[PDB]
Amino acid sequence: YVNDPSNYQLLIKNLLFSPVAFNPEQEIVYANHRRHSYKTFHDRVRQFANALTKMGVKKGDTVAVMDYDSHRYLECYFAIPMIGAKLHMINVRLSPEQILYTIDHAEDDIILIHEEFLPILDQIKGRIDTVTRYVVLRDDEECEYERLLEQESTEYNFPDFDENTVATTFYTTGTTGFPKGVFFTHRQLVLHTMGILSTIGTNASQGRLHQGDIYMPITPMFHVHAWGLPYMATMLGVKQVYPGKYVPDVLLNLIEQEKVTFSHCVPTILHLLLSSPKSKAMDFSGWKVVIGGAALPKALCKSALERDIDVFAGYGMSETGPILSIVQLTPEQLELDVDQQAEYRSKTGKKVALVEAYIVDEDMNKLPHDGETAGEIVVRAPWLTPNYYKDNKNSKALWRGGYLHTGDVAHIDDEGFIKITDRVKDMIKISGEWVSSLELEDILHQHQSVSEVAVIGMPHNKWGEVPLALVTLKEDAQVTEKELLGFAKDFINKGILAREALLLKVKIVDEIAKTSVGKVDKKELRKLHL
Amino acid sequence: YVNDPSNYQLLIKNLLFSPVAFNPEQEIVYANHRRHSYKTFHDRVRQFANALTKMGVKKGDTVAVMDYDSHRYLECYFAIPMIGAKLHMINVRLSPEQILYTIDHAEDDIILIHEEFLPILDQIKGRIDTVTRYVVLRDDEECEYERLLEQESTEYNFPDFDENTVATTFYTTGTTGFPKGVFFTHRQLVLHTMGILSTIGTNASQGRLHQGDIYMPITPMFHVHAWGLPYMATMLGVKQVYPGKYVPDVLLNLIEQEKVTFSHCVPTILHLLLSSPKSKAMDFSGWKVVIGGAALPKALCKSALERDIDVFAGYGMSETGPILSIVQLTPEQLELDVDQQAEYRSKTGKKVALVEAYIVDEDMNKLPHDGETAGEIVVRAPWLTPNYYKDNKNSKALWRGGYLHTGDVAHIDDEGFIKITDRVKDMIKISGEWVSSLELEDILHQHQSVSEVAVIGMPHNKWGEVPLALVTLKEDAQVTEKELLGFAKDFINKGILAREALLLKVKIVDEIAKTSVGKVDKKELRKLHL
Amino acid sequence: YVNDPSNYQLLIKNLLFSPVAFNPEQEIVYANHRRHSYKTFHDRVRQFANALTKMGVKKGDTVAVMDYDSHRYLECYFAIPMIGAKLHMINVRLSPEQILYTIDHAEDDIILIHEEFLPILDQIKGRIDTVTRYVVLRDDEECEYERLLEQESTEYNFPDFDENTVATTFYTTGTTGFPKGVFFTHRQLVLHTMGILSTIGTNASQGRLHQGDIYMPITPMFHVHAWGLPYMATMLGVKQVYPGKYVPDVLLNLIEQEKVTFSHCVPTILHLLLSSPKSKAMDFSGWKVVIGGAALPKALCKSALERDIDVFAGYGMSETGPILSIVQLTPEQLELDVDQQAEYRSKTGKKVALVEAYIVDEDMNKLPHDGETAGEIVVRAPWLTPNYYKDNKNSKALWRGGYLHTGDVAHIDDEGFIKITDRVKDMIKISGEWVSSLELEDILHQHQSVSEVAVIGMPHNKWGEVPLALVTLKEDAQVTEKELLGFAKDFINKGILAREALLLKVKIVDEIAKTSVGKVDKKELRKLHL
Ligand SMILES: CCCCCCCCCC(=O)OP(=O)(O)OC[C@H]1O[C@@H](n2cnc3c(N)ncnc32)[C@H](O)[C@@H]1O
Ligand SMILES: CCCCCCCCCC(=O)OP(=O)(O)OC[C@H]1O[C@@H](n2cnc3c(N)ncnc32)[C@H](O)[C@@H]1O
Ligand SMILES: [C][C][C][C][C][C][C][C][C]/C([O])=O/P([O])(=O)O[C][C]1O[C](N2[C]=NC3=C2N=[C]N=C3[N])[C]([O])[C]1[O]
Ligand SMILES: [Mg+2]
Ligand SMILES: [Mg+2]
Ligand SMILES: [Mg+2]
Repeated sequence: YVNDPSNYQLLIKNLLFSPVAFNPEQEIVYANHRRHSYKTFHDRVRQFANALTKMGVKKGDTVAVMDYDSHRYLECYFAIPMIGAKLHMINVRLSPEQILYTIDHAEDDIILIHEEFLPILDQIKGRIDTVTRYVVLRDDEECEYERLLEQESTEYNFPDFDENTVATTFYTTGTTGFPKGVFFTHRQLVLHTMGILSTIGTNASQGRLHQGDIYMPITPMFHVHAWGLPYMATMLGVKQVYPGKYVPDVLLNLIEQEKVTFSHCVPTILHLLLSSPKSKAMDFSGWKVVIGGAALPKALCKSALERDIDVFAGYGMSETGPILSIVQLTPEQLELDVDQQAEYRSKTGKKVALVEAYIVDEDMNKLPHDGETAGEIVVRAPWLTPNYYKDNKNSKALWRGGYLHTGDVAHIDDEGFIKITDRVKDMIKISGEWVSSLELEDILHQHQSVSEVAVIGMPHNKWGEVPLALVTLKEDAQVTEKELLGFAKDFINKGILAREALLLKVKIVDEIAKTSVGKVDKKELRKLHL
Repeated sequence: YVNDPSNYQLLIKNLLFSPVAFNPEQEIVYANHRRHSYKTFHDRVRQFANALTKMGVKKGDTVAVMDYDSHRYLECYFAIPMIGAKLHMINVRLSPEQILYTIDHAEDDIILIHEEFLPILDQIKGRIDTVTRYVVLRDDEECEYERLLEQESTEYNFPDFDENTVATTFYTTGTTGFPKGVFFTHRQLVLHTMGILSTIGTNASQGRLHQGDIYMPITPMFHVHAWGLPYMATMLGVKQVYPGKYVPDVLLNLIEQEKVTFSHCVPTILHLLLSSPKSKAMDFSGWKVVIGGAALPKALCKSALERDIDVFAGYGMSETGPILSIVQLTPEQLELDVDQQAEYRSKTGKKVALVEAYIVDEDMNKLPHDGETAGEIVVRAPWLTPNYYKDNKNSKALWRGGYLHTGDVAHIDDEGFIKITDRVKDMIKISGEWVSSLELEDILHQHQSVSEVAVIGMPHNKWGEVPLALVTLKEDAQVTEKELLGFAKDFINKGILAREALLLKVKIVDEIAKTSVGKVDKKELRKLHL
Repeated sequence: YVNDPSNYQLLIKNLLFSPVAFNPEQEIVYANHRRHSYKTFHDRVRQFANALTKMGVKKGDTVAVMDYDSHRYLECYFAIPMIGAKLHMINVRLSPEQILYTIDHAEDDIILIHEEFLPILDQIKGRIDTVTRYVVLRDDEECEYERLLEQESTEYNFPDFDENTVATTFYTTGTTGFPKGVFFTHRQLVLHTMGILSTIGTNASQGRLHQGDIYMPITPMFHVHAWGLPYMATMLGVKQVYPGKYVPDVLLNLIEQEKVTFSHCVPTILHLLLSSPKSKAMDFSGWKVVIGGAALPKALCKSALERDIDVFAGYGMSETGPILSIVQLTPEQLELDVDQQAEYRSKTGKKVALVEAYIVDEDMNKLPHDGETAGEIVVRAPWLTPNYYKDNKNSKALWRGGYLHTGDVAHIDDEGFIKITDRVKDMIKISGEWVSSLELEDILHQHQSVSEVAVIGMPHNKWGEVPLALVTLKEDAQVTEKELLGFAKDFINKGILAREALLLKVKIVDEIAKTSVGKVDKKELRKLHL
């Protein structure tokens, strides 16, 4: 590489060795297994770089990781990109066939796999044929990664290369039939860290990530760089606690004993943490959690606020860095009551620094920013994937019209708060009046004996589409279609006709098909009804 | 320009239209003359862009500004770069000959000059011959800039171009004989804003610039983008107060009545503000000021702290963005007494995010980071000027060894605090024991009747250099050389011989030569002694 | 495209419109469904080109075909490449998951699928998301392809483009875990036709494909361009008979009534044809069949020769055009008895024109051409795939050492006859004496009650590998391990020890795992034993 010293390159090694703050005695904690200082963390990063160089990993190679949230994962976030290699984060929650597909598609040279994921590997090990070495990670002294690090020196000269070198890659499930690989460069990750650290932390009092915080991720580190927050916490030089495999009791004990103040997780994990018996006696006053990946229920947000938790929502996807918007409350909004604060904190959020967010129709006409007009979110940001890896048509559809298409339908109010209604694929085309399936699912989710609602929508001769609803019920507490229709009626707002009782046609279904991740697979549900 | 939508360009228009926060009703205040909202600010930026397009200003053209800190200056920080033109900030405090040299060297097409600077223009107007139009700025309704803006619409489509397009340029005096022009691109300014906003604001409690702050610059806006802070305040959407021509009473009244919480100025301006009679009855508890451009005296810092001012130091130069290091205090350091806090806050500061700072010798050997070992600061950062404009040899000397040479001699302690001792050109070469002139000047500055000290140093046969000192005295309170030598003796530490009484050879001088900026011109002083 | 008229491009349109011979009244026969002349064939090719242009198919697009051997398939061999599009031949015998993987990987825009394959499509239709239109092919008047052709004119101006434009693509199963896509350009297909037509046809009397022949493929047209023979037959302007879905009675009736003289099929199809009851009364004197895809048994060749069939073997793979070698007999060899002629005709064959064939070791040392020294066949030819589509490491392994690695172990005698022993992956590493698994399988296949033999080989402490054998037996005619060992003993030649009775360790297995194609999947068999 022709390195011009005056031509600065935005590299992850600048995130590590030129941080906002660096305390060499600040601790990196891996649950109850390991503790070491930031100086030891840098030494281990250099040792891992030396080991990767010894293992034959060159610039441009792909190193795959199948591990829980640990210090090893963080050492992989830095070391693997910082030597010019591509870090492939494998979603361990995918099916073994999907994991095999991602491994073959990315063509990983080295796989760092935790010993608990060995049963997954054994199902697909014979069909990989592209990985030259497997390193088995363990939470004890017999870890192969630790032994590899021990043989290496703590000195390494990390190279200078183009900031557009691909640093991380991972595959999102979506609805494409096969996982789609998105990739991010060193420049994109550095800009993501800078922009979000300029967005949060510069807030007045609420929702700050600052140098005095103690960081504990509860979002898997294979899930879009764990929302890019491990890089941010390292850049701030804060104390980082890594819980490993998620157990609610272990998570709560780590929060209590390590004085964790900043965390991030999906709403289900927050619900599990708040519903745990031992969380009742815990002090949550100093704990801040940001909820992303799914819509934060207002009831869950209110319950968290009643525990003095600074809970606020965020939004992003695998293609977008991920962070696109974070809920930031003005001091006037912080003076509101608990219900209004829960309403504001459950929003999709205001767009973060350097992000252009618009809601558009099918023709990309940039719908007006009212609190009721819903359209597809299209974004421009410094940390968007340019395309899907080794894909053309899906890549073209992703960036149609010069904007990245999120596939999410939302309305943005006058003050800039986004509120996601549902997905684009879930739109119910009742003539010209498109309605969201999620609002009807939420309406039906308040029934006396309802368990799960999944509104599909199937073609209709007159209205084009009518919202067919699937409802699962409590055991032995059977509810008929007519009772559900009566309950759904008389609610606020409706489509085209009265309260849509003639179109809802609810059907009781034994089970709802779900993807490997856990979201409802409406594509499979359409097979059973149309 | 071939604009690839997925290839994001770091542009100032993204700073303006994609901020961290944007309150359309937030006010931009120009002292007691004008107030308007952020929406009006954006409308005026677009109107100014339209006017510049009408005036024939194309991409690559240079527009010069000779104005005080005003809303017009901010509208120039955005509009002029955001249309692809180069913003030339003219140092109005330079001599008219130097200003003429800078205007001719930069080849400005349009000059926006305040009516108070017209006497300066009239001395050099006949020798410019390169400016096609002069726009006279006034603080009333007869301002030509306001009339030009009034004729234009509030709609403009700002172009997309390479992020490496030069956005701002200005000339530093230095010691080169002629002013040297440094320039910064859109990418460099955006990265400066992002990095410093990640550095300050993410601090725990002390020295924060956050979205709830009220911003008032007391650093001239032609001085290295006013330290880049107007961009940062606009990016945060905070209330901005612009004082115009600096008057201590006006500044204090603006601080009191506009509830200013964040400011920045040179130490002399802070001393003037604290020494003003009306500052005694003012409440300074909520006011944060960062002191740059010169070393902050410990006594001044202590006096500011005794007024409950969150005062801390920063460091930079025209070539470096400018911000390279800012004093950030850990919570342990905030618990110290007033004297220790003043000692820590008066440091040069810890290097800011994405900045590599090293102290090196004449051979660039990266001296160890002890609290006593002094060397020249060499820096790498995303916001450094690549060279001097239309210069080769000085540009080569600036980036010698692959690092930007600051010309400042400093020691960096173990925890990362930089402490500038003096300039490289001011080094006294007493054999192998180089000593700083500023420490001797400070020692002699505590005399009973001393007024100003300027240690030069002239060649010596035995020791190579010996610290010749020039001392100015109080009127009619004459002090001889021997008395000054006796006072300077018996102080802590010395060079090569006892207390350097045989080498100091103090001489009483009527006046000390100073540059147009106001700093001591030791080059002229050398003419009178060697 | 910058078409220089003097710079001739080797295009398939030159194969069609500049043939060796062109009789406009020569017939193209699709079994008992359709008959039309060569003039009608050209008109239908131009109509199909017009329809594809109307359907939005541009140069570089991929059109997939799921059809039996028909006139429609041939019209696809010409029309789709001749307009600059890529013809994707889908192996309809693969599993639906593999077919879906190939469709997604190739990113087909249009799929021409026979109505009999609609059940396969319905299993994977929801997960394709990349195909814009499906054309359903039928053997009657309601065929969508025929209706599309009827709407178009018979005039088309086929473009001139680079001869290196990719014309055809298809996916081979192999042992890579996922199907690997190979592709061939217009130049490669034209050169394949020219070279093989120079190889066969220029033979003196035996094994000729000449202008007086009548052609009927019994090799699927998705299997490596049906061995490139449809192009050759079209280039010769011979009468072509296409049987559609393979039925032995239909095939024999077509051979008898259409006077078919040249055919090609796998050995299993030839065995089925010869074992059919109605083949006994048929006259096979004028019928020539070339057997490829698998080793031709000597017994089957002798049985075919006893029916006066000019049967000879050929060799190739999906990566190599496919044709690499064809059995061509000298007039002296044609005078030999039936047994010697069967021995010669069952060979892998002599390398065809413009093909470099070598047998090499693991270090690529070009083993000598003796009739006993076995090594891996590595080839250079004008019609080899340069790499696997969207693959790097498998592509690198394919062309390791500057030669295409066939993966087949063979010995080449002094006169140039190749004889494949087994695959490279099937090599038994008994110390330095590697032995072929297929020879042991053939030895054990002569047992009194044996049905299927699959020698795997599992690691051994002393000899590295020992030939573990799996044997399936006739129903209720159980045979023990010791009896099989006794039968296998006393045969000609052996490895390292006596007759390898101490290492064979035969095990009786209920069933042998097989791939979707039908070959033995020794990778799955290794899972059950090591
Ligand atoms: C938020 C933090 C703001 C602090 C940045 C201040 C930048 C000031 C740039 C400036 O004055 O530039 P010039 O080229 O005119 O002068 C550069 C020289 O000024 C001296 N300097 C600057 N800051 C200093 C501190 N904090 N202490 C001691 N000396 C300082 C240096 O000689 C520099 O080379
Ligand atoms: C006019 C002459 C026509 C003969 C060409 C036949 C080409 C068949 C291509 C094929 O079957 O390809 P695949 O990738 O599916 O399989 C390739 C592997 O098949 C085995 N093979 C092919 N021909 C063989 C003969 N004649 N004898 C023994 N084995 C054969 C090889 O393992 C090959 O790698
Ligand atoms: C700090 C801040 C943080 C936040 C961020 C988060 C991110 C996440 C990502 C994910 O999850 O991804 P994927 O897997 O691809 O997915 C995507 C999707 O999801 C959803 N979401 C998200 N987020 C949210 C949602 N919803 C609602 N709400 C919210 N917040 C959508 O659909 C997308 O697309
Ligand atoms: Mg996604
Ligand atoms: Mg300077
Ligand atoms: Mg093959």
